[PDB]
Amino acid sequence: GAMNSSNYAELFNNDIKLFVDDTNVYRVTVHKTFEGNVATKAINGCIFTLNPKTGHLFLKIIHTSVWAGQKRLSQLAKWKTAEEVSALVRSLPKEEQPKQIIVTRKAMLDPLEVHMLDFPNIAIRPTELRLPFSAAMSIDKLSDVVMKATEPQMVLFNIYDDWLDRISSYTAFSRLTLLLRALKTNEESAKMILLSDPTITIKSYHLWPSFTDEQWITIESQMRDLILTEYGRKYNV
Amino acid sequence: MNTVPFTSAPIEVTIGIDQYSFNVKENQPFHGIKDIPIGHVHVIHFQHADNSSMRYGYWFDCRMGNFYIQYDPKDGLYKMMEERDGAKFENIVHNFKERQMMVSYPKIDEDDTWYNLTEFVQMDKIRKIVRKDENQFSYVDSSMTTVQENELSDPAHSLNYTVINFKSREAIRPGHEMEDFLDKSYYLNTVMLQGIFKNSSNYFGELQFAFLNAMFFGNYGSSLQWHAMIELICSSATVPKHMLDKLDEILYYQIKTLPEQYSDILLNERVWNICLYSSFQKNSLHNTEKIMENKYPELL
Repeated sequence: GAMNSSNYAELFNNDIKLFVDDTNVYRVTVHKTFEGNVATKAINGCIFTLNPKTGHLFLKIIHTSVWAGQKRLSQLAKWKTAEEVSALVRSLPKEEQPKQIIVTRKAMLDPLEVHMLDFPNIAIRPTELRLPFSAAMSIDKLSDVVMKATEPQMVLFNIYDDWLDRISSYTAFSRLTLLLRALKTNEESAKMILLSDPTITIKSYHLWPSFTDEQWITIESQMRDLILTEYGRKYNV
Repeated sequence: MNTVPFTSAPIEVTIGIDQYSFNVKENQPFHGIKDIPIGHVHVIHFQHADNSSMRYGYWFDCRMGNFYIQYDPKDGLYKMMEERDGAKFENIVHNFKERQMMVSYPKIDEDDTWYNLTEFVQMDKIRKIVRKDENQFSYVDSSMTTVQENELSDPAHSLNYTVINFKSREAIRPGHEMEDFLDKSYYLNTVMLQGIFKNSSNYFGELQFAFLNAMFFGNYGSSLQWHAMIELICSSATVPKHMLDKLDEILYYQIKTLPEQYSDILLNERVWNICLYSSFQKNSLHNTEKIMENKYPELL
């Protein structure tokens, strides 16, 4: 069944697995109508499908056209997520197909299961971890590709840049979840920390700045401080 | 009016005949049940005073032969047997009556309860679910498992109920994953009614037989089947009006007949709450919704 801290090293073994996060699939701005009622306007979303071992991100951009004349959109978002992940699996050669897919939210268990009935050797697993993958749209270059998309489109990223050249997946994932947890708790502060030194740039083929091992330690320290400050604020403690 | 005689009652036992039950003491001179209404399936069932574990019994129809019970002291149970010699069987029966060694099937003239619980149940369909095709009667107990239970082990002694699985390729048309999963009309109406059962009557026969096996033997597996067959109709947006009207009637008499004290184990909180309050037919089961609320408001 479920995935917790007890079986955390599993994520970096040699079974192909994917995380699916559906939290940015269906995004709305809420506004007032002229008659003074409330209406939503959908904006482009994305499915966050990630291989935690390799850092390969399968970013399926959800164009707002997929919602046109559809009812119960938040329920459809789950089934549209399930359908797109199923399609990605089917487009992958056999030896690239995952043996497991971990959904970050339980409401995805049945939709993914029903879309994957042809793949009974693929385990569909929930997780008890609270993973900050919702903050994926606080990453400038993912936000950019999603907001510019004029159509359905699949864009492949490596969310670890070239980190694996120097560190383990375990360590890469921790760095990632720390950056995303920071970005989710205080986007402004988080991003100030990342770019305040103009001499450390983002390579064109990268998502994050080109930090030395030393400069990562410092950055990682600053993100841990920011996460406690905000928690001390949240809870007056 | 037909009769199921007993050679003897060598062990102390509680005997069920349909929804009736009689205590018989060890070696009490008991020689069977007379005045059994012709026209319906019947079940005769047993729970030994000394092992309340293993309820068991026999589905039969007196139109299909002359049946009697004999205690087998090797296998340790009351066994149903056919008497092919008809003149021997009338001679046996007429004696025991004259000697009045027989309880009378105790039907109140106004009481339609049995008809209402067995309205679509037919011995020919019971014998395809319980395969032992050298007998005209079917044996069931507490522990017999279902074909589906075995999937998730002895095939000969299984209950071969129609497998229903909401997360199966049978249930879900490729390309209609969401439509078919939230509205099970194609699973109910094309796959099951047109496809497998042919008509509503055989669907209801199996549902009713599963309930009775749940109630009389506490067969966990029949319980799951009874609930699955209810959920599949309740979770279908598109059901013939007459099936809904007949379902409400079926469920009403099943809920009415349930022992008050067994609603903790025989009724599945989730299925009923969905059927009565959440599903497409939430408003289609007035009679069942009223008796459930007045008799089991706790469960909901």
